[PDB]
Amino acid sequence: MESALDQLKQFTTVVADTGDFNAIDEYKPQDATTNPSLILAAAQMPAYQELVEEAIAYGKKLGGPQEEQIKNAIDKLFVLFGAEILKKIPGRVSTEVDARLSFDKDAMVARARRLIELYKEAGVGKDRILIKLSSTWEGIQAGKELEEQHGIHCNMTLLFSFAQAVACAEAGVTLISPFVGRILDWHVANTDKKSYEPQGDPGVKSVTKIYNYYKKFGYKTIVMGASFRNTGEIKALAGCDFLTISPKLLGELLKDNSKLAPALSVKAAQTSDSEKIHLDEKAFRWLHNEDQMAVEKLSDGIRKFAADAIKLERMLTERMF
Amino acid sequence: ESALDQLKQFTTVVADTGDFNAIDEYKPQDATTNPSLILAAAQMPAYQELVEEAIAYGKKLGGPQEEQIKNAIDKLFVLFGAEILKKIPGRVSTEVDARLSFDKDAMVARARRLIELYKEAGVGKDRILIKLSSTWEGIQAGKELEEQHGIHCNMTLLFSFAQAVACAEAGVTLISPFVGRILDWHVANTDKKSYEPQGDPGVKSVTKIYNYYKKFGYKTIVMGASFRNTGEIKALAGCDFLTISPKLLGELLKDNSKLAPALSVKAAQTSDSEKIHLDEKAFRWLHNEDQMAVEKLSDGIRKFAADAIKLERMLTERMFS
Ligand SMILES: O=S([O-])[O-]
Ligand SMILES: O=S([O-])[O-]
Repeated sequence: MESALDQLKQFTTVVADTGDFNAIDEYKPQDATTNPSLILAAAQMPAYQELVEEAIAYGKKLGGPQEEQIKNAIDKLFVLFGAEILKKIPGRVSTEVDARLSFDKDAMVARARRLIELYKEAGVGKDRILIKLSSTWEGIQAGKELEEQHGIHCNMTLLFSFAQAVACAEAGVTLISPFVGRILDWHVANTDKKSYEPQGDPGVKSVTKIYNYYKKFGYKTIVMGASFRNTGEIKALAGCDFLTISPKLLGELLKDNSKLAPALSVKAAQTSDSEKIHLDEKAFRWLHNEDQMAVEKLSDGIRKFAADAIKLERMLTERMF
Repeated sequence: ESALDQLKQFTTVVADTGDFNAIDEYKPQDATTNPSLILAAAQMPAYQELVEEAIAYGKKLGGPQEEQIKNAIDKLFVLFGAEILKKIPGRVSTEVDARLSFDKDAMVARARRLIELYKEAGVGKDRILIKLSSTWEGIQAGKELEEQHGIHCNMTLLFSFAQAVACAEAGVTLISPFVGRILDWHVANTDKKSYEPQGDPGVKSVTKIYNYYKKFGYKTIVMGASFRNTGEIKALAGCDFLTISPKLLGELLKDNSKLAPALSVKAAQTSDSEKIHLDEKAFRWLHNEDQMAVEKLSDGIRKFAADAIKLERMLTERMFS
């Protein structure tokens, strides 16, 4: 008698969505993911103050104006959590670039390369890292550049529209994190339907559509559903390549013993009604704009993560100067 | 003396409509049309002669249906524009298909085609303002049209300060910052459902833009557009131009309350702000910081595209079996 979590692993690679690395091992995941918000929350926990202190000391030691010291400390902090996480898992860890760079391709490429150098400085090879980038047109092209010119593997996040998914596939990025929960959020707030059956959940439908397109046309980019509101959405996506889940929902799955069966499959994808398209910049911007939810959620997701960066740098600034 | 006549002493009045048979009633200087107003006008019995002419025009040019329908809709836009000019002493704004909002080159070309059609109808480009969505691409399209072809543009769907700055640096002839749709967003997204004139978020937006423009000496004409009540309009007295619907113009004519200008070049000199420059990436970032603007620009584009599609359908149904 296996838990829903153990069954899910038979059809999908499980990933833990958190910076709270002490809570990861209980769920024995393959990979783990962090983001500006998760790092901010973890950096505020007593259990991880030594990391914050080490980040602060690193920035101070290198010296320079506040801007320089803060950049060194916050990037070092992101890397320290990443390194501790890698010690708890056999796979990769995702680390996100400051969201304030989302519309600056060259800055994201540089920041991504910088994070990789810091990991190396910490004794971690790039093969165990996934750099997360906002899926704006600039972010996707940054990903294509990182992959093709530097062998730096990326995780394209805040992916809501089909246009973003297509752009990422064409970019040849290592992995994508199409959101589920925030899509449900939008529909509940912007439509008369406040509740859905698992397979009818708009976020579930989005990942399903993206998964089928990718598998049908043979794109190698890994599909990892992300952001969940309930276990129903997660179960409805079993069969998906990867799924990153919060410790809370992972706990629910570990306690649940009902039977699970995959809803997604490569074979079912090959017979789907997907139609291959190609998007240059202007085609992408138009198609993305046709998806109101995606426009608003990508935009808000960027503002929120930037706010988490600002808040984290403030917390550091008040302890460094 | 009516509020309308008082307003004219501080601001140049513009009529927002395609219903030219009565567009000289409030003696406006300029006139503005958009995909929605043309669609509405084209369905009016009084203007069927123009529609039939547009239809006959597209057919004579030949080519596939898609080409005849395009030449017909463009001919129609120009036909209305030409009729409006016979009734007013100023300019008339004609908008480019919103479906081209992210295609700089296509907007430039379509604008040149419209100017060519006007020339055929015996209208010089001096009587014309080509309306373009204020996306980065639309703004650069306006810049190219002004500098390379001497074609004057009216940048519309302008919601954020970032768009305003971008238009100013592009040196476009005129901008149409919105007021009413900004109120709409705040009413729907905040707890405050009513605002006194100077507190109206749409009024504040145009005020910020006007003061910035006049303070730093930009020549771009500021024309407040989109109004929900006369309170917003009066609160912007002093603005270079104001385009108002025939309905609200009637209300101003019937209103006999005393009006005082709220905006002036002199006062703008002491307004609080620093001059900034925006390259593409800086623009995209600053624009994204304005949630209301991101959402309204995006939706405004979808809405006008929907109007173009509905107008094309109406024509195809009358041009082909
Ligand atoms: O990413 S949170 O919205 O699930
Ligand atoms: O443009 S209409 O929403 O005032």
